[PDB]
Amino acid sequence: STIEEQAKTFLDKFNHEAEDLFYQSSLASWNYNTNITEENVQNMNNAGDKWSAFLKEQSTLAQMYPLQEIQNLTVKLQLQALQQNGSSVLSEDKSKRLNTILNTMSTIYSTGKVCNPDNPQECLLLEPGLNEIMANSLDYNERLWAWESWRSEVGKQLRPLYEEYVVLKNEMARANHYEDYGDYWRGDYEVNGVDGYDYSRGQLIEDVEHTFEEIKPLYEHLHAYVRAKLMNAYPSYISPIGCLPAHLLGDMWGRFWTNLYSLTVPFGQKPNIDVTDAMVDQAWDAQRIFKEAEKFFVSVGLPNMTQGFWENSMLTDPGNVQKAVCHPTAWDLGKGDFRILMCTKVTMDDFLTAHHEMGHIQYDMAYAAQPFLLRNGANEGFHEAVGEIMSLSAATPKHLKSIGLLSPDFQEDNETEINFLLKQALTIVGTLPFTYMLEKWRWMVFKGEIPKDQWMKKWWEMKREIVGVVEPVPHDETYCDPASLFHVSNDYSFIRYYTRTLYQFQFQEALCQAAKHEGPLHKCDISNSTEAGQKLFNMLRLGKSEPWTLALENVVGAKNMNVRPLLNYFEPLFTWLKDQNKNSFVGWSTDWSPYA
Amino acid sequence: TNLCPFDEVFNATTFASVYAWNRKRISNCVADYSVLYNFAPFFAFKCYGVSPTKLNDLCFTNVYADSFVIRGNEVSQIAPGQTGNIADYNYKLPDDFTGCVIAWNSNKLDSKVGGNYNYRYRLFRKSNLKPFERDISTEIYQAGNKPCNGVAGVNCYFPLQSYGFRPTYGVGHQPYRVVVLSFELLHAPATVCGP
Ligand SMILES: *[C@@H]1O[C@H](CO[C@@H]2O[C@@H](C)[C@@H](O)[C@@H](O)[C@@H]2O)[C@@H](O[C@@H]2O[C@H](CO)[C@@H](O)[C@H](O)[C@H]2NC(C)=O)[C@H](O)[C@H]1NC(C)=O
Ligand SMILES: *[C@@H]1O[C@H](CO)[C@@H](O[C@@H]2O[C@H](CO)[C@@H](O)[C@H](O)[C@H]2NC(C)=O)[C@H](O)[C@H]1NC(C)=O
Ligand SMILES: *[C@@H]1O[C@H](CO)[C@@H](O)[C@H](O)[C@H]1NC(C)=O
Ligand SMILES: *[C@@H]1O[C@H](CO)[C@@H](O)[C@H](O)[C@H]1NC(C)=O
Ligand SMILES: *[C@@H]1O[C@H](CO)[C@@H](O)[C@H](O)[C@H]1NC(C)=O
Ligand SMILES: *[C@@H]1O[C@H](CO)[C@@H](O)[C@H](O)[C@H]1NC(C)=O
Ligand SMILES: *[C@@H]1O[C@H](CO)[C@@H](O)[C@H](O)[C@H]1NC(C)=O
Ligand SMILES: [Zn+2]
Repeated sequence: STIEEQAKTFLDKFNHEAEDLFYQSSLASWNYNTNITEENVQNMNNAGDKWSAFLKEQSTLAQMYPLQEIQNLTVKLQLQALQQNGSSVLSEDKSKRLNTILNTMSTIYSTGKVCNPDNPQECLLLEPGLNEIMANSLDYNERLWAWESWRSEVGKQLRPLYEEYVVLKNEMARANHYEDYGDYWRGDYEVNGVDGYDYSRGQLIEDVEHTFEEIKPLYEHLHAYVRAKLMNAYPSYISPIGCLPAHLLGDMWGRFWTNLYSLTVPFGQKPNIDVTDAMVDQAWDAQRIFKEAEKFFVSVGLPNMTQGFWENSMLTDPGNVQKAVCHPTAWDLGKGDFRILMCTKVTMDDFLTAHHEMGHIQYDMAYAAQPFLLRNGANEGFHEAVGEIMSLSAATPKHLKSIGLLSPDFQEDNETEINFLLKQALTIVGTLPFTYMLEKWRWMVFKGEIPKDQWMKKWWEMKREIVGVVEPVPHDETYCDPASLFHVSNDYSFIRYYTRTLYQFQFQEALCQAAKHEGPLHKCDISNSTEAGQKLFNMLRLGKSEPWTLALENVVGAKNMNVRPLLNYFEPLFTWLKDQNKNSFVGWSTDWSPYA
Repeated sequence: TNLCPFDEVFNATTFASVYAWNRKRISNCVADYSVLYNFAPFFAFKCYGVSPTKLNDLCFTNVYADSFVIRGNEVSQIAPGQTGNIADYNYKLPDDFTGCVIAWNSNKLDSKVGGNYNYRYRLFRKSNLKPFERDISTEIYQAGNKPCNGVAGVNCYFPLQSYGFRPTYGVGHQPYRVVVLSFELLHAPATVCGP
């Protein structure tokens, strides 16, 4: 009766109960999301409480099988997941205080309400209101007012709570046999035990910096181009050699530069590809959209979707009688249940979102045979990568020409290619420095390299140096600008976006090479290619059973995250930017400030 | 002519569980094979040692019919030379098993909203079972090196576990009614065969 057999039998029981309990909880949540009522919310809360209580009890009971005397490397991960203490290892008062702090921060962020200084009652929240101002406005002063007000009437109330939250989380991390909360967060990418596929938690920082170093030149050229095209809209607010102000990035925090395409379009006179009109003029509905996307997935060797998907899944708004959350998500209730909740409309954006959600469902169906605890992605940046690579091929002009939404005599000019590449770069390349800077600041704050009196100073110095963005007004040690973001006020990670963005182009390049594609990588369609489907399915079926290094090598042939495929994607755009930037300056100066 | 009552096995109101399956003998009658070819959706009609069309007329000694229901992705273990939870601890067929296995979906009949927890199977056992051997014991399975004295606790687990069938499950988790047949020949004169 070795420890291995005790762990095996315990895991079998745990799985056989967890399937039922999770199915009940998921069904209750699905009913609530389709039926917004009081009885359903009570049922959902009861199911969630039961699931949490069972999980806590099993986690408490699972601590008696030490890892040192188990050698299978597949029950290791299940016991590692079950043995995580989390907030449990703490005094009752400390855990209560931590939960109160988290709830208070979430409530403060959600019920955020700024008021204009002319009449006391027309106050606007974040969504809508401030977001619309920061997205669809060209006034310099209004954007500055919104940007400062949000961080002065919300961020100022989060710093005293954030300090205690940091202290308590650091204490919990140290009690859980770590060094700081940042290391605890990095622990997702850790691989130990397998020879040749190891990955230390400290190697993450080195790999991220190494990749960002090669990212730097393309981002510098894009930054120079955006600055050159932004001086036309703001003649007397931007320095030719300085940094971009933070309240003119088209977003509230500068996470994405998507809303700048109206000002930074290369060729305005040439419209982009929009098949909404052809969709409408051919009697297309949600069923046709989903059938077309399913046919595209079957074209690469992936199977059909279950008969239960077509009956139990909602693809339209029920109407005014019922209330449902109009957010597109892919549901894996377990036990063979796969549903998609989406308020589908006749639009190209919904056409691509259908492909995204079906890629999610295909990933979920791939690893249905794995044990319960291993039914997830290889790491926190694999599901979204599959979604993006599945949606990228659907937007290619040839794919739209093959299914009938584009005229057979539609010639593709190289100007539209530049427009499409600029659109992609404004949302893909413009977010990596932001994510890297935010995660590095959080890691250094958790470690202790930034004292409590230098938080804002270090934050703005990093934003000036790395991202290239300068604050419009000075900030002292009372504000908490990072806490204004949703992922900081609510406890969440951020490096997953950077990691997923770097994986998705690796996957796309590998699949397009496997499809015998010739030409630029941005003109790649993986339709009618069994080899690409098999190559993707080899990794999709593993789940968490193997280290993410092996899963990545199963597709791209490389042992580690790379950046070359992403740069190959934007090569024509890079050459065009280099040609257009010959009379401008590439780079920025940290010294210049708008208030200087 | 007294026809073989192949109409209560396939048309019963309720079916037994996997760990305790019914076994009703059929003999002293003329056998037919048309009241079995109905119910057109049949998930599996595989046969071993006999052919379905050839099965029209043969003389044997005794016919055994076993009745139980499992999930969709478990019919594969009702075949000779299979290993699994249902093969090891629930029902083993010999390597020289002669007969046919009939399986069909029963989602409408054997599924309830909120779950149907009236159908149970054995999860852990100390050993395996020889073919055509049953075990209705309800003792506590000891997973450690100490005796539990009959009460669940640390390293103590209840053996049987309910299926919890629901109408929204997938095709591999949906209920599937299964009937197996075994044909045996003895020194007694053959009587059980039709015209
Ligand atoms: C994907 O392929 C189908 C089927 O095309 C056939 O198989 C290919 C491997 C290749 O050998 C083709 O020459 C074959 O015809 C395409 O569907 C066909 O599209 C053409 C358009 O030129 C049309 O005339 C046919 O009727 C279609 N056949 C059908 C619908 O059964 C499909 O367009 C391809 N998808 C692409 C290229 O994106
Ligand atoms: C989670 O916390 C529990 C206690 O709440 C830990 O169990 C104790 O761990 C210490 C560590 O050396 C032992 O000395 C004790 O004997 C354990 N039991 C008790 C009752 O204190 C448990 O180890 C923690 N989990 C992890 C992974 O460290
Ligand atoms: C739940 O939705 C169904 C129809 O979708 C219907 O019973 C009713 O609208 C909702 N139930 C309750 C109790 O409101
Ligand atoms: C790990 O456990 C599984 C579950 O029983 C088993 O199938 C597998 O063979 C084990 N691994 C090794 C290397 O034996
Ligand atoms: C998928 O469904 C279509 C139509 O229902 C069918 O023609 C096709 O054969 C199916 N594919 C598989 C692999 O069963
Ligand atoms: C596109 O092709 C034309 C035709 O040769 C060429 O003159 C032009 O430089 C190319 N690039 C752009 C951005 O127009
Ligand atoms: C099986 O039972 C159903 C339920 O009453 C009945 O309608 C059907 O005729 C029966 N079929 C046979 C072959 O007995
Ligand atoms: Zn997604």
